[PDB]
Amino acid sequence: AVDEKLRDLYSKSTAAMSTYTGIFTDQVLSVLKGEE
Repeated sequence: AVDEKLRDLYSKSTAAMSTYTGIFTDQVLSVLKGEE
């Protein structure tokens, strides 16, 4: 088992959580019921 540290930088945000892969949240995700 090699999980001591293995760099924490690459292991903390790149996970792609909070649906934050590129940059789309709120607003862009709330305009479908504006007239459709």
